[PDB]
Amino acid sequence: MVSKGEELFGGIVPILVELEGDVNGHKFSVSGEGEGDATYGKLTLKFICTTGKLPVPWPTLVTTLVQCFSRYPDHMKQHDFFKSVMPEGYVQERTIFFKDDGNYKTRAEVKFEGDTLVNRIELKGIDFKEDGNILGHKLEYNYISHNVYITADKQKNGIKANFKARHNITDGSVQLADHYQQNTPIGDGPVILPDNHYLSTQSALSKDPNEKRDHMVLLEFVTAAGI
Repeated sequence: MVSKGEELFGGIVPILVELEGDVNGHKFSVSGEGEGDATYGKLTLKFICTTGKLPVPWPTLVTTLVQCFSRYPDHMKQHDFFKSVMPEGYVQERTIFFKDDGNYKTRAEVKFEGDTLVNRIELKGIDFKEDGNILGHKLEYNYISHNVYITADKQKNGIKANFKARHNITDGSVQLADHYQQNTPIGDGPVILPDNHYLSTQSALSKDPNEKRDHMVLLEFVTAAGI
């Protein structure tokens, strides 16, 4: 049995991302486009800040800005919550705690609109230091790579995740971003609660040399593991 959910990701899927943000009263909007190929765990996206200069560093937004594109090994396909709820989708909520600084709280809906997988996000950041690493733009524009630890959340018919992102600071130090995540189904269909496992996640950040807007180009690979 391959499910409707799984079948929607058998080929290359167009992706749209729309984010509305407010961090310490700094409002901004981001739009993203590209495509995902779940067979290889592969995302290719370009994001634009449509309101001018982004007021936080681009690497702090990467995790917020579609885990339905992760590659689940065949022997782990019954543990893929993300595709099991498609096309109706899931709500994804996080709190992201920046060590010795503020926090993001995010709420997103991830679902199909026609053939296109959409991620609509609102982000609220509070308690940031004005000349801290985030509002002061002291984070390097590089890669990001860690494991995303997933566990079932039977009680809410969905899942939880936790992970630590460690952002390099321009002085050589590290800015920890401690993530707490919950995902729940939008619709009322079958409940696929996974065994404990993780997503091995990597992303390469780059710039389009022809682009004059504040922007980020992202190449991402994610593979499920641990079982």
